[PDB]
Amino acid sequence: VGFMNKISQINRDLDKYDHTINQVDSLHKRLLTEVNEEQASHLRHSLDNFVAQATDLQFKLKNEIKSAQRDGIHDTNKQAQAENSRQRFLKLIQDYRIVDSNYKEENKEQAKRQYMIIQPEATED
Amino acid sequence: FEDLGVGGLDKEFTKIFRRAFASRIFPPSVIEKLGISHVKGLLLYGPPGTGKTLIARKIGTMLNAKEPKIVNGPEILSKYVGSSEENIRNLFKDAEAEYRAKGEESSLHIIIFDELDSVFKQRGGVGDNVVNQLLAKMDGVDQLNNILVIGMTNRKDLIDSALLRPGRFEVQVEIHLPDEKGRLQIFDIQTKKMRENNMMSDDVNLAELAALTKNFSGAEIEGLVKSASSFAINKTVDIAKLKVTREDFLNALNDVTPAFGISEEDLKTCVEGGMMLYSERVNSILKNGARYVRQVRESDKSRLVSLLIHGPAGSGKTALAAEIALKSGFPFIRLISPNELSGMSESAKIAYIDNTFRDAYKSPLNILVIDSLETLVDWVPIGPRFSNNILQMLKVALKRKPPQDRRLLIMTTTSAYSVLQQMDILSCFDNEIAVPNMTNLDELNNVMIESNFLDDAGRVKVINELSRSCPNFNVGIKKTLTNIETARHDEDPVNELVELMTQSA
Amino acid sequence: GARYVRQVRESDKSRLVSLLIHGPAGSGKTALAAEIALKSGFPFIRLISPNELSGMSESAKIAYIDNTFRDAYKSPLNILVIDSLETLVDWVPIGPRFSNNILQMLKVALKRKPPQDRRLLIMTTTSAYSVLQQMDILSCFDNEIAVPNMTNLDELNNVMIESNFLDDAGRVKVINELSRSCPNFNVGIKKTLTNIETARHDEDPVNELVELMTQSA
Ligand SMILES: Nc1ncnc2c1ncn2[C@@H]1O[C@H](COP(=O)(O)OP(=O)(O)OP(=O)(O)O)[C@@H](O)[C@H]1O
Ligand SMILES: Nc1ncnc2c1ncn2[C@@H]1O[C@H](COP(=O)(O)OP(=O)(O)O)[C@@H](O)[C@H]1O
Repeated sequence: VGFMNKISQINRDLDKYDHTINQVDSLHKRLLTEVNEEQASHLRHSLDNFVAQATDLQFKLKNEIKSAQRDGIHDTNKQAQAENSRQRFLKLIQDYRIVDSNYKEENKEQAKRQYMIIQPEATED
Repeated sequence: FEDLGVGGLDKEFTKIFRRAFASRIFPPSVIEKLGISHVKGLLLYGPPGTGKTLIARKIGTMLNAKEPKIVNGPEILSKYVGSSEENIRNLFKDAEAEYRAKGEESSLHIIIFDELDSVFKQRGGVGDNVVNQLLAKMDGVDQLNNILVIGMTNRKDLIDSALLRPGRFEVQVEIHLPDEKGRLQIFDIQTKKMRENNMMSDDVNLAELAALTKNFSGAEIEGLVKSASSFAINKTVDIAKLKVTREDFLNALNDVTPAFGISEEDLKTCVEGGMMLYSERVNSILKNGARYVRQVRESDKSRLVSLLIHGPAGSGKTALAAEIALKSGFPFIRLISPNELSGMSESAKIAYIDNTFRDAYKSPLNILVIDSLETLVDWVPIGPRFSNNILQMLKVALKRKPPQDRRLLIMTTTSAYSVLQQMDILSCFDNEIAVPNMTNLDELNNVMIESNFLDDAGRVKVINELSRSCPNFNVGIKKTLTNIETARHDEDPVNELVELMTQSA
Repeated sequence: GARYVRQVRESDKSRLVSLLIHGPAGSGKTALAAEIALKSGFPFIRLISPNELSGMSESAKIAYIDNTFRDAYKSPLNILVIDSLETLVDWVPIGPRFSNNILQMLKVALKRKPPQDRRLLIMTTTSAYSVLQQMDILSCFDNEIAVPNMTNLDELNNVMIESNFLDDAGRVKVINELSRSCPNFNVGIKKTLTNIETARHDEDPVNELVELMTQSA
């Protein structure tokens, strides 16, 4: 009965971790949109306080999934539960990677956009 | 070799003796029959305060040379035209005179330059004239083979290319820090007046003392011993038996601060507020740090690791770095923060940083921490503006593997993740730790019991009020601690603490 | 590379040749460049890298570079290697800012014929091909090698066996697991080596490495 409680804990945490990835995705897209207005431009940098928790949940799921798979060595059902958690966590990792890559590819294009043109009049010295 | 007062330097004397004196010891009949000239220059290099002056001095006495003539680098310069170099010329006069007069039976002369790179940079101003003057004379049209010149420096990679040719500065030698055997021998040599004259107790075991002192430079051991003896005698004032016991040694050892050792004081200051585990994360973070420390110490191929910790502002990030450092026991520890660098000029900052990098490569084992990045880089978002050069210094630094088997761990912290990716610097770092701030009420409970804010009634009521009021509590620890103190030293905890705490989240 | 070496050693007219090795970061360009250089026997070989150009001032940068070219003319056969052009010059994207004079110096230098029929070869490396196109410097070079990443599991197994990290069941387990865990696979060798070594110490079995290999891609 302890083990099933642990697996429920894993399930609930994986659900939040998915949620945070999706929130982060939105934070990306609106940071791409709005380049102009000063203070709100700074405001989307709260994405930091979305990234930190993603890392922490990653480290947690790391440790508890390792403990669970160790615990399930002698029971096939426990092992099945552990493997399901592994599969789902791997999928999450894949989602995170995809989001990161897409955002990197998009940040390059905006960078190319801005300076591939004649520029504001020359600096001071 | 070791009959004379120099401990730990063994290979160096075999090499130097073999190359330098093996052609001045035999009768001139033989070596003349051999037809070989004499080495006429020497460059030994190393960190300061390692005993270079001493070795240079003792060499002359071994050969029964004339008394050494001494000069130091920057003093050569004068501010009139061509006298800055006249001084360089003056030094060889007596050797010339005695050579012309006597001939081949003259007695050897010795000259010592100090801080050679201070003037003699690569050529191509006064500087070219100085370098020229030394070249034309060190080996000129007229033969002069009864002289020897010794060179002392810290940076070999800046001297002009021509002085290092076979004929001017033949033998290049390196002086490194003493090993354990070096420290033991150093103690043995230094404590000779005490030993024979019988004013050291029999309880002190200098081998233990040697083991206890790591990265001590070899000069400061003298400081230790003289301080300990002075301590003992001052404690006495009786002439029964003036004995120096281990307590003096322990006291003096505790007092002194080596140059290449732990800088404890600033780290203790960094963590002045204490480390209380108000939640579960703290344990995990510290475990991570310990893990990485082990990985550095035990491996062979991973001679360097870069580790980043980041999180929201005020999350208390730097303290964790200091804590991880202090619970490790490595010999070399230093801290770079904006605090030191404030007020300096740009060139000064780059110099400071780069010095602070190079020193570490010497020691076997090192950890090095950086306090904040956007601050050092001079970021300000409107425009934006920042200094490119310092950025490049750091960028280059964070890839340099230690030149030899020495080992290094680099720790750094920031709050502006987003900027760093937009900078395209993020590739420096292998692994990351995150530090989010508190979003719970029980955590408030843990901290306030640890701070002992008030009696249980106030505590319970405030947690109840914030439970019923603030549902999505979210702030860092800084404001929590300062707000708690403000409420304590103010009146009526509900009147402020609750209100402030809502106003802050 | 060997062909180019032979070509430069024996040809009356071809006194000067310039190559470009480019590829994604971590694909491991410098290693190849050094390997080409070593197996030629050319008597004068010397290297420029940001490693040496650390913490001096700009005038010093130019002076040092100039000297390093000048001395090369004074020998019959020579090879020079240049590391991370786009980094000697101080490229940083926002603005974008970078130093001009060094770029110009290199632009001029890479075209100069050595005097009296002496022989020179130049290799240079970069990881930012696009910006090189943008700055309009790409004219100077006669040819271009390309280095891609590793992209198949069998290659990874080759790497494991060269490291002698694998066991016999271990390779099967890891290879199959990653075969179904990752459809597309592309990473730099540098990271691969780092990963294998960090995996060799703690939790040697397949798991740590598997999720780490994912954690690379
Ligand atoms: N576990 C802890 N959580 C939070 N603060 C702590 C903790 N332990 C100690 N502190 C306190 O945090 C302070 C040191 O952290 P520090 O001032 O570097 O925070 P920071 O967020 O890095 O600062 P800044 O907001 O300027 O970036 C000290 O008052 C220290 O006692
Ligand atoms: N290896 C050593 N053995 C004995 N004494 C040393 C050694 N190194 C330094 N010292 C002591 O330090 C002083 C010599 O200074 P030194 O270290 O030669 O100056 P620097 O290294 O700054 O040129 C002397 O008192 C000398 O006895």
